[PDB]
Amino acid sequence: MKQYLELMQKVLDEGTQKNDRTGTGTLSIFGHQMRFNLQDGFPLVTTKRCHLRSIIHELLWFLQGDTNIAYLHENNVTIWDEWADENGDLGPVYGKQWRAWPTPDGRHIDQITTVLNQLKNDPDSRRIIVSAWNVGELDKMALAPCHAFFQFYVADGKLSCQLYQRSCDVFLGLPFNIASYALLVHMMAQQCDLEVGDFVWTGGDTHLYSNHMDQTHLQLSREPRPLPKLIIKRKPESIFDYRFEDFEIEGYDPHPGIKAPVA
Amino acid sequence: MKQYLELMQKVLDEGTQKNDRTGTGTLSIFGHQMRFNLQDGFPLVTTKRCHLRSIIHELLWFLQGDTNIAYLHENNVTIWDEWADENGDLGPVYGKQWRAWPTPDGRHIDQITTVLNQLKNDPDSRRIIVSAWNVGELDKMALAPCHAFFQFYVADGKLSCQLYQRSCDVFLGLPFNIASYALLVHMMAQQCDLEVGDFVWTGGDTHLYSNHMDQTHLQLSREPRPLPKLIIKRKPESIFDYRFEDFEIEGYDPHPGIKAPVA
Ligand SMILES: C#CCN(Cc1ccc2[nH]c(N)nc(=O)c2c1)c1ccc(C(=O)N[C@@H](CCC(=O)O)C(=O)O)cc1
Ligand SMILES: C#CCN(Cc1ccc2[nH]c(N)nc(=O)c2c1)c1ccc(C(=O)N[C@@H](CCC(=O)O)C(=O)O)cc1
Ligand SMILES: O=C1CCN([C@H]2C[C@H](O)[C@@H](COP(=O)(O)O)O2)C(=O)N1
Ligand SMILES: O=c1ccn([C@H]2C[C@H](O)[C@@H](COP(=O)(O)O)O2)c(=O)[nH]1
Repeated sequence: MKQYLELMQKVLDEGTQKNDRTGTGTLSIFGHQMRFNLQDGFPLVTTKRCHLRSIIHELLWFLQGDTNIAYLHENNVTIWDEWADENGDLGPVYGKQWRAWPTPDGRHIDQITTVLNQLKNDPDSRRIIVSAWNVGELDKMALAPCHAFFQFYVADGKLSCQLYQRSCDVFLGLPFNIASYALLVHMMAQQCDLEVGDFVWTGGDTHLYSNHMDQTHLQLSREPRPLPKLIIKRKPESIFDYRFEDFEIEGYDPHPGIKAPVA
Repeated sequence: MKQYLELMQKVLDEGTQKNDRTGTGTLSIFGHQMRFNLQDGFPLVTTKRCHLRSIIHELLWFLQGDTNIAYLHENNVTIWDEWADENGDLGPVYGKQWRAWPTPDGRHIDQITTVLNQLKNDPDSRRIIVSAWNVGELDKMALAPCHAFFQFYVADGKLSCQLYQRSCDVFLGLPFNIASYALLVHMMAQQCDLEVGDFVWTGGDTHLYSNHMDQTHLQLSREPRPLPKLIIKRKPESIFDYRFEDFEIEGYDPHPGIKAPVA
């Protein structure tokens, strides 16, 4: 899409050389914001064929609160295979903090139910927030939360959401992250009987990897196709009762899928 | 400043009439970003006089891990009076989280020290985060964090920082928040022997209170003056050894102040 391609070109223009946690090399900028009005369509990248398959399972996996990748193995999702121990555990990563943030005094906070209740009872609150950044349990996680903080906002009957992502692999991860949270907004809006508003994406270290130039340029050479439309074919009675087959997409006619060496 | 007046202009031209926790009423937008190059000048509003005094004492009060306003009283700083109890306590707010985030098992985490070592030993790190949003203790705070979590970034020997502000009182709060965090960058950069880069301000619910509109129209009718220069007379032993006598602002010739009620 336009905002995505424009970000890639900005990294090429303003990016600085910055070695990463392994020495692969990136072109990096710090501080970026994008806005996706979900009324115009679902923000699924079209300059390369993407798939919601692993995005849906991981989101549902997040919402269940289980940080064991068992569910992903049963459904043939592999994005977490190289980070888990033998048990298949990742620590108190996203799912755990979303549903059971542990307190000092031995309690647990279900942030998802709090947000949903806030959106229903007090949609004007400026405190409708979910944070995966549990400073006290970062050392127990196989990976520090990347998309670690998002907030909801209601106005004119439209539900908006802003995400803060401390680190962004532009070519590989960003199309995945955008689609993931746009899905969450649609799911949250449906359970709150609201319309969808804007998805705001905010990034910290936003970077292209040195070995993604050929794939970047190939994608830049292509014109964005019309955005597709999300089709929820079934309305669950709970935000935690969604099923993989509930989600379809129409009018998604992308360019040939682009493949790079993964993470 | 240009960026500040532009945002104030943006709220008036696109804000939504929202009611708020205080029953005052606000014009509100959601999702905004600003950048301040700190080598250009210190970002202290000029279209209305702002008193750096209270700002400095507040930041030095944060970096001590203290949440009692007793220190703020010693220097006639009253910005946190309407929210403290008789003993001047606000609860586990910004300071408590910065210096001693309480874990579930019982330990405490010093985020200021943590970041200072990350910046010195691993400046390429993309997870240099301080967070004040402690979901496990929000119910104990007299007011949820507004400047809720920020990220540091190092490139080309320059130190940058991005803040996420879930809620922003554009007229009263934002000028303090900007100056406050820009001051922290100058201090972090000094202790890490780095130059100052950008302060990136990101906002969630960004709004103007209904009883501030007349003051806003007055301020918008003024032109920003050249930014002043911050001077730090000394190099303290650490980030926590700063004194109010170490800072001095040079070239700050603002328009006359504009008084307005606090909500
Ligand atoms: C963001 C995020 C979640 N994540 C997590 C994740 C973890 C570490 C990372 N590390 C790096 N360097 N970049 C990444 O973006 C990255 C992403 C993902 C990781 C891999 C794929 C992936 O397999 N991409 C392939 C798969 C193609 C397909 O079959 O659909 C691709 O070519 O697109 C997707 C998401
Ligand atoms: C952000 C932040 C810190 N804070 C904390 C704080 C707490 C609750 C709030 N509540 C609301 N609705 N708006 C605020 O911005 C706000 C700010 C401040 C609070 C007041 C002033 C203030 O009274 N400013 C006057 C000067 C008064 C004085 O100190 O002499 C001004 O000139 O505008 C400044 C900062
Ligand atoms: O540092 C700060 C402290 C808080 N505020 C203002 C913004 C809000 O208008 C107010 C707190 O309102 P709430 O959203 O919590 O209900 O204080 C601010 O702008 N900066
Ligand atoms: O949701 C995610 C998770 C990870 N990454 C990418 C960004 C980084 O390049 C890499 C993680 O490396 P660190 O930022 O943690 O060092 O994975 C994403 O883009 N999105």
